[PDB]
Amino acid sequence: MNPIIYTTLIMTVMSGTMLVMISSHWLLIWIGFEMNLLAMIPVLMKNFNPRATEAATKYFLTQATASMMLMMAIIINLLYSGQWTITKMFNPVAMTMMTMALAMKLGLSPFHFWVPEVTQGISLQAGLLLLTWQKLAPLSVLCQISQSINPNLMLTMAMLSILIGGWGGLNQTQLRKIMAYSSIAHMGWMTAVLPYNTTMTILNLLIYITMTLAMFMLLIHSSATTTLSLSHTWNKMPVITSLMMVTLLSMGGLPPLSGFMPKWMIIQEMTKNESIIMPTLMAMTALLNLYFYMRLAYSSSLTMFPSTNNMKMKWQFEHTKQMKLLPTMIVLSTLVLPMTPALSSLN
Amino acid sequence: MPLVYMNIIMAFAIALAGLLMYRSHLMSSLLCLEGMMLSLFIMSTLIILNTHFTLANMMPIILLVFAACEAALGLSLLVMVSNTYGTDYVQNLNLLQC
Amino acid sequence: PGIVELPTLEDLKVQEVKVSSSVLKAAAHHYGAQCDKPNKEFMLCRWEEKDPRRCLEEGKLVNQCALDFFRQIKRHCAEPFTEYWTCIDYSGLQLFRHCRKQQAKFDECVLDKL
Amino acid sequence: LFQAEKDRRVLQMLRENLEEEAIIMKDVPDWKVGESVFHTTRWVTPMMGELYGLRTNEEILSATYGFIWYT
Amino acid sequence: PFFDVQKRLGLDLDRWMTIQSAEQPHKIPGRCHAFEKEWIECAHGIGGIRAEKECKIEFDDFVECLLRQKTMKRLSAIKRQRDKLIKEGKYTPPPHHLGKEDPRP
Amino acid sequence: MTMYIAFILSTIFVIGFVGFSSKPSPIYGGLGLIVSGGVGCGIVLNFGGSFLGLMVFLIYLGGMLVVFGYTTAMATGDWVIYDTGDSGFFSEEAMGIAALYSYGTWLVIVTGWSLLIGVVVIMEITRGN
Amino acid sequence: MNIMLTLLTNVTLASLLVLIAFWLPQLNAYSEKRLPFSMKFFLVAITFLLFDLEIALLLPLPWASQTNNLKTMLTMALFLLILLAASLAYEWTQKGLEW
Amino acid sequence: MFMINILSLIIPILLAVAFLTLVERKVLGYMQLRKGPNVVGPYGLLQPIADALKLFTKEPLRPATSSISMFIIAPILALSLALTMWVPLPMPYPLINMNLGVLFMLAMSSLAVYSILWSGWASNSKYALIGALRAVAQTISYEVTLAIILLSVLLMNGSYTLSTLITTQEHIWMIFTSWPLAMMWFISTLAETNRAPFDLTAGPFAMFFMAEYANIIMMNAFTAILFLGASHDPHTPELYTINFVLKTLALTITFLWIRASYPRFRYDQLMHLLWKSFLPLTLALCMWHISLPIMTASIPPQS
Amino acid sequence: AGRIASFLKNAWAKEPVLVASFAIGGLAIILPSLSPYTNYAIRINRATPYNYPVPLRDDGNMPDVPSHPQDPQGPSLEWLKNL
Amino acid sequence: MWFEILPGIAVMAACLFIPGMATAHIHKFTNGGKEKRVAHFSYQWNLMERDRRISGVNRYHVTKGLENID
Ligand SMILES: CCCCCCCCCCCCCCCCC[C@@H](O)O[C@H](CO[C@H](O)CCCCCCCCCCCCCCC)COP(=O)(O)OCC[N+](C)(C)C
Ligand SMILES: CCCCCCCCCCCCCCCCC[C@@H](O)O[C@H](CO[C@H](O)CCCCCCCCCCCCCCC)COP(=O)(O)OCC[N+](C)(C)C
Ligand SMILES: CCCCCCCC/C=C\CCCCCCCC(=O)O[C@H](COC(=O)CCCCCCC/C=C/CCCCCCCC)COP(=O)(O)OCCN
Ligand SMILES: CCCCCCCC/C=C\CCCCCCCC(=O)O[C@H](COC(=O)CCCCCCC/C=C/CCCCCCCC)COP(=O)(O)OCCN
Repeated sequence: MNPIIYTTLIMTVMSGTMLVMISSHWLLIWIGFEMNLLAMIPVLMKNFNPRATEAATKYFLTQATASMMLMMAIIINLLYSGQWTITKMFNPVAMTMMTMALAMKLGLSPFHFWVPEVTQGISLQAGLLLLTWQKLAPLSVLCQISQSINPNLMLTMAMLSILIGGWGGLNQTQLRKIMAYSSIAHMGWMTAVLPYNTTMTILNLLIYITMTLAMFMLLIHSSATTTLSLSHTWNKMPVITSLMMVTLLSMGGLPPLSGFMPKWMIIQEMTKNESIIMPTLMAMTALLNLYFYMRLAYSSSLTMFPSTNNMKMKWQFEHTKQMKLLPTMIVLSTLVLPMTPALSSLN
Repeated sequence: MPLVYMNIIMAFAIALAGLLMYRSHLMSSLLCLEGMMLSLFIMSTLIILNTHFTLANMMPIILLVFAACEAALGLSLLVMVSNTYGTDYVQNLNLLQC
Repeated sequence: PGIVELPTLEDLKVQEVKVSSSVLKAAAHHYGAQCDKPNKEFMLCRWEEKDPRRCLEEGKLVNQCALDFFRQIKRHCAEPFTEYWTCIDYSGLQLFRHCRKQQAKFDECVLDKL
Repeated sequence: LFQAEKDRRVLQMLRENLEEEAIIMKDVPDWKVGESVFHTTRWVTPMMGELYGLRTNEEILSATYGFIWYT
Repeated sequence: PFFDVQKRLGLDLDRWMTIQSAEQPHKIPGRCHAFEKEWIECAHGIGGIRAEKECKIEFDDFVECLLRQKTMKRLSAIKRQRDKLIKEGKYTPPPHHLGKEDPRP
Repeated sequence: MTMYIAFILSTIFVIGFVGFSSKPSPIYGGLGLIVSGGVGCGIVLNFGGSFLGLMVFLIYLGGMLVVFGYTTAMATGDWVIYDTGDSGFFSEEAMGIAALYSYGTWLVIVTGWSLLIGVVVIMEITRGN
Repeated sequence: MNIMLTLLTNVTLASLLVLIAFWLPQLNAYSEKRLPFSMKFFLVAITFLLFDLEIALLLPLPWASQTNNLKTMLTMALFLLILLAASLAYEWTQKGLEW
Repeated sequence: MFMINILSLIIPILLAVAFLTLVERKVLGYMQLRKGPNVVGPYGLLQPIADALKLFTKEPLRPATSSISMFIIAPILALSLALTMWVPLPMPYPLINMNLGVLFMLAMSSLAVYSILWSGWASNSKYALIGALRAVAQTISYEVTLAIILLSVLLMNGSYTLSTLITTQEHIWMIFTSWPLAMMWFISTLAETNRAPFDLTAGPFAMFFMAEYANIIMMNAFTAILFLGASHDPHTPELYTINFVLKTLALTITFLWIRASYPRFRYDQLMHLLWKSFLPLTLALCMWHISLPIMTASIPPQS
Repeated sequence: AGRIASFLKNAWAKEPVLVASFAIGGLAIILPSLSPYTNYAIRINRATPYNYPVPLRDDGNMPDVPSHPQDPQGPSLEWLKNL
Repeated sequence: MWFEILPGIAVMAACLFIPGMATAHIHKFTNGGKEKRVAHFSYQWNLMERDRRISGVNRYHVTKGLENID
C-alpha cells in the first residue's frame, strides 16, 4: 500500500489502543476496540494472497464476536446498575461474559484456536504487531477490573492456556506457529497473577514484549520462516544465530537470563496467597516450552546443518536496510536480571 | 426484571448460537452477528429510555454506526473469499491449520 | 421497612377549577400576573420540601385564588372573555396568533373594568 | 395549578389503593398493610402500576399508551 | 493500564456521560436521580471495599429504584390474592376500580 | 390490556430470530432478519422511543440489510415499569440525541475518524492485487 | 392504534387485490403449455452504506440548533460535513468511482 | 369513523393513478402533434377501465420454476408502501399526525428497493438480475442525496413535522429561500422513481405499475408541500386543498413534459452525474444551510 | 498571484461545479465568525423559557431579583421585541 | 385540440380533491365542529386528559366554559 496510508492505519491502531487505555467510560472503550479492529485488518493484508485473506477473515470473525460479547456484558452491567464508569462489575453474570470477551480478544484457551492460523497466514511484520501491540488493551481492561474477576475462571483458563501452549509448541515446524503457541503459553502465565498483583502482570507483559520483539526482529533479519530456512542461516550470519539462541534460552526461563524474572516473581506472589500447587504445575509445564526452544536452538546454532551452493552469492551482499532497537531489545531481554527490584516502579 | 428483557437476552443467545453453529454460508454468519447487534440495540434503547437517562440517548445510534461499519468490513472480506474460490463456503478456509 | 403515611380523603377535598384547557389558556397571562404570590409560594414550597404531602395547604390556596380570579372575570368581563376563549378553543394548536382582535378587546375591557 | 391538581390526584389514588390493600390483605398472616419497600423514608414517585394496579384495563391502557398511540 | 490523562489535564472527555445525575440537558432529571446522588455521596472518597460494605443500604435502594423487583413482587401478590377472593366470592371491587368513579382534574 | 402487546412483540421477535438462526438459504435468513428488525422497531416505537425506532427502521433496513441482500444476490408484566410525570414541552429522547453536538464532542470526533478510516480500509482491501 | 389499523388496511387491501388479480385469469382453462461478479457494484453499495451511516450521524441537526452552545454545535456539524466531503474526495482521487 | 377516512384516502389515490395513464398518453400525444386515446368513451375517459379489465382478464405468465413466495410478496410490499406513504402528508390536516413524518417517509422510500431486489432475484434470469442490481444501485445512490437535501431544507423548518411546513411558508415560498436544493431534489425525485431520463429499464405487472405511479404522485405532493407552500385558512381548508392539488398536478405535467422532451442517460453517466455533481453541491449547500440560521439569528422556533 | 488567478480561471471552465461547491463551503465556514448576529441568536436561544423558573427564597439581600414579574428588576426582552 | 386533455386532468383533480377535504370534514364531525387537537411534546396531551376529566361526558371536545365556575 501507499506509505502514507500504512502510516495512517498504524496511527489509527495505536490511537484506538490509547483510547482504550485512557478512557473511563465503557462505551468509549468499546469504540476503541472497534477502531483497533477496523484499522488492524489491512495491516494483515498488506501482502495480498489467499493465506493472508483467510487469516484476516478468521481474525475479523473472532474479534467481532468478542466485541459483541463485550458490549452485551456492558449492557447487562448497565441494566443491573446504572453506571458507565469502568469499576467493579456489579453483576455475577456480566462478569463471566466480559471475561470470555476479553479472553477471546487476548487468545487464551479454549479460545486460542485462531492465534496459530492467523499468525501463520500473515507476514512476519504483521505477526510481530499482532503478538506485541494487540494485547495491551485487553490486558489493561482486565487490570482495571481485577478486583471483580472470579479467581476460579481466570486461574483455570490460565492453566489451560499454559498446558495448551506447551503441548502445541512441540509439534510445530514453522516458526510463526511456534511463536503463536509461545504467546499463548506466556499469556497463560501472565493472566494467572491478575487476581493477586497486577504489577507482576505488567512486568511480565514488558519482559515478554521485549523478548518477542527481539525474536521477530531476528527472524526478519534472517529471512527464515521454516526450521530449515533458519538452519541455513549459520553459513552467512553466525552472530545472528548465536544471538537468537541466547534469546531462545532467555525465553525458556533459564537463569540468570531476563526471562527468569517474571516466572520467579509471579511464583513468589502466588506463594504469598498460599497457592502452592499451581506455580509448581506452571513451572513443570513451561518445561515443555523450554524443550521446544532447545530443539530450535539445536537446529539453528548449536549444530551446522548442510548448506546450499547458491549461498555463496549471499556471502557477497550486505543487509541493506538495518533495523534499530534490535541490540537494545536483545540486551533488555537477556541481561536485566540484576535490576529486578525496579519492578517496584509500578511499570 | 420484566419478561421483555428476558426475551431480548434469549434472542441474543439464540443469535449467538446460530453464529457459532456454522453450517455453511459465511453470509449467514454475518447475518447472525448483525442479529446479535440488533438485539443489543433494542435492549440498550429500552434500558436507556426506561430510566430517563437522557444523555445516554446518544449511545444506541453511535453503537449502530460502528457496528454497521464492521458489517461493511466483513462483507468486503467475504467478497474476496468468493473471488478466490468462486463460492462463500466456510469449508474452503482450511489452508491455515493448527 | 417502615409504613408510608398518606393524608385522608378529607384532606384532599377542595373546590376544583372546572374550566377547560382553552379557557385557562385564554386568561393565562392575566392569571399569572394577578395570582402570582400564592403560585410562587406553592411552587417554592414544592421544590423545597420535595414531598407532595407537605404542600396541601398551598395547593388549596392556589385553587381558591384561581377561583377568585375567575369569579372576578365572570363578574366583570364575561362576554369578551367568552368570545376570546371560544376563538382559542376552535384552533387545534390553540394559537394566540389567530385572533389577536378578540384578545385586544378582552384586554381593553379588563383594563377599563379591573 | 396543574402541579397542585396532579399532586392531589396522585395522593387520592394512593389512598384508595391503600384502602383496598387494607381490605384485601386482612387474612394474609405476615402482611404489613402499606409497607414501604425502600429503607429510606423519603417520598418516592410511584410507578404506573402502583396507581393503576387495581383499576380497569381500559384506563390502564389509556394511562400507559394514550400519548404514544394518539396520532 | 489506566492512564488518567483527563484528571491530569482536566479535560472532561467522557465523564459527563458516566452517571445519571451529571448535567443533563435542560435539567431533565433521571428517574433515580435522588437514589444515585445519595449513593454517590455515601461512597465518595471511601474506597471500593469500604463503600461496598458500608453504603449497602443506599445501593440497595438505588437498585430497587432501577428495577423495582420488590414492588413487582408486592403488586403481583396483591393481585393474585384479589383474584383468589373474587374467584371464591368474598370480595367485590369498589366503583372507583370499576370506572364508575367521579374523575378529578 | 391488549394481551401483553409488548410480550407478544417480544415473542414474535424471538420466533424471527429462531427462524433465521437455522441459517437456511441465506436470502431467506435475510428476509427473516427484516421481519425481526420490523418487530424490534415496533417494540421500540411502542415503548416511546420514536426517533430511535425510526433510526433502526431507516438505517438498518433501508441501507444495511439492503446492502446485505445486494451482496447475496451478486453471489450464487409490562406497563408497570413506566413513568408517572410528563416530559414538559419537548421530547426527552430528541433532546438527548441532539445533545450529541453540544456535549459529545469527543464522541463525534472519534466516530468521524473511525468512519473515515473505515472508508480508507474498504478501499485498501477492495483494491485487490 | 390508528397507525396499526392503517397499516393493516393497506396490507389487507393490497393482498386481496393482488390475489384476485392472480386468480381471476386462473378460473378459465387454457393450453398451459453467473460468474462475473463485478466489483464496482459492491463498491458503490459499500459507499452508499457508509454515507448512509454519516447521514444518520448528521440527522439530529434540526433539534441540535437550540443548545446555547451555538459555536460548539456549529463547529461539530461543520466537522462532520468536512469529514464526509474528505471521504468523498479520497474515494474520488484514487479511482473509487470508475466504471 | 376512521376506517371511512382510510378508505377515502386509499380509493381516490388508486383512481388518480388509473387516470394518470390516460393523462400521460394525451399529453405525450399532443406534444407529438397527434391525439391520445379519444375513441374509447367521450375523450378517452373509458380507456383506463378497458386497460384494467383487459389486464385482469389476461393469464399470468408464472415462470413455474422460480420462488413463488417472493414473486407474490414483492408486489404486496410495493403497493403497501406506495399506499402507506400517503398518510403522513397533510392536506391541510394529515390523516395521521406524526411528529417525525419526514423520517417516516424517508424510511418508506428506503424500504421501497426491496420490491425491486426481490422481483429481480425471483425472475430466475441473469439479465433480469443484472437489471435489478443496476436499478437498486441507482435508487440507493440517489436516496442518499434525497435524505441530505431533505434534512438541509428542514433545517429552516424547526422539526421533522410535516404540518409545520405550512406555517414556515406562510409569507413566502421555500422555492425562493433555496432554489438550487429544490432543483437537485427535483432531479433526485426523477431518478428515484425510474422516470426519464433515468428509466434504464398481467396481475403483478399492473401491481408494479400502480405502485410506481402512486409513488410518482406521492413524491409530487411531497415536493409541492415542501417547496411550494399554499396559504392555509383554518376556517376553510378547501382553498388549501385546491391549491395543493393544482400544484401537484402541475408537477406531474412537468414530469410528463420532461419525459417527452429528453433523451435518456446511460447508467455510468447518471452515476457520475450524481457522485460528481450533486453530492459536492449537496454537501456545500448543507453546510451553508447549517451556517445560515446562526449567521442571521433566524433559528426556527420549535424544538 | 498570477498563477493562482490563472488556475482559478482554468477551474471555472470545464469544472464549475467543484468551484461553486468549494466557494460555498469556504464561505459558510468563514462567515459565522464575522457575523454580528450570532450573539443575537445565542441570546434568543437563551431567552426561550423551557423550564419553570423556580423562585428564590427571600432573605432581605436580593435587590437584583424582582419580587413580582411586573417589577423593573430582572432581564428584559425589549431587544428581542425590537428585532 | 389541446383542451381535450383537460377532462382527464379534471378527473384527477377530483380524485385528488376527495381525500383532503374528507379528512377535514371527518376531523370536524368527530370533534364537535372544531379542529382536531394535535398532541406533541406530551404537555398538551395532559391538557386533553384534563379536559376529558372535566367535561363529565368523557369527551375532550366538550368544552366547559366559565358558566361551570359557579
Ligand atoms: C526489559 C524491561 C522493560 C523495559 C521497557 C522499555 C524501557 C524504556 C522505556 C522509557 C521510559 C518508560 C516510561 C516513560 C516515562 C514517562 C511516563 C511516566 O509518566 O509514567 C509513569 C509510570 O512510569 C512507568 O510505569 C515506569 C517505566 C519504567 C519501566 C522499567 C521497569 C522494568 C522492571 C524490571 C527491569 C529493570 C529495568 C532494566 C532496564 C530498562 C506514570 O505512572 P502512573 O500513570 O501514575 O501509573 C500507571 C500504572 N498503573 C495504572 C498500574 C497504576
Ligand atoms: C490537547 C492535546 C492536543 C494535541 C494532541 C491531539 C490528540 C488527538 C486529537 C484529538 C484530541 C482533541 C481534543 C478535543 C476534546 C473535546 C473537548 C474540548 O475540546 O472541549 C470542548 C470545546 O469544543 C471545541 O470546539 C472542540 C473543537 C475541536 C474539534 C475540531 C478539530 C478536531 C481534530 C482532532 C483529530 C480528528 C481527525 C483529524 C481532523 C483534522 C467542549 O466545549 P465546551 O463548550 O466548553 O463544553 C460543552 C459541555 N457543556 C455543555 C457542559 C458546557
Ligand atoms: C452570497 C452567497 C450566496 C449563496 C450561494 C448560492 C449560489 C449557488 C449558485 C450555483 C448553484 C446552482 C446549482 C444547480 C444544480 C447543479 C447541478 C449540475 O450542475 O449538474 C448539471 C447536470 O444537470 C443535468 O443535466 C440534469 C438533467 C436532468 C433532466 C432535467 C431537465 C431540466 C429541466 C427541468 C426543470 C427543473 C425544475 C426545477 C424547479 C423544481 C420545483 C420543485 C451539470 O452536469 P454536466 O453537464 O455533466 O457537467 C459536469 C461535467 N463537467
Ligand atoms: C475547505 C472547504 C471544504 C468544504 C467545501 C467542500 C465540501 C464538498 C465539496 C468537495 C467534495 C469532494 C471534492 C473532491 C475533489 C476531487 C478533485 C478531482 O480529482 O477532480 C479532478 C478535476 O478537478 C480539478 O480540476 C481540481 C480542483 C478544481 C477546483 C477546486 C477548487 C478551486 C478553488 C475553489 C475556490 C474558488 C475561489 C473562491 C472564489 C470566491 C468568489 C469570488 C479530476 O477531474 P475528473 O472529474 O475526475 O475527470 C473527469 C473528466 N475526464
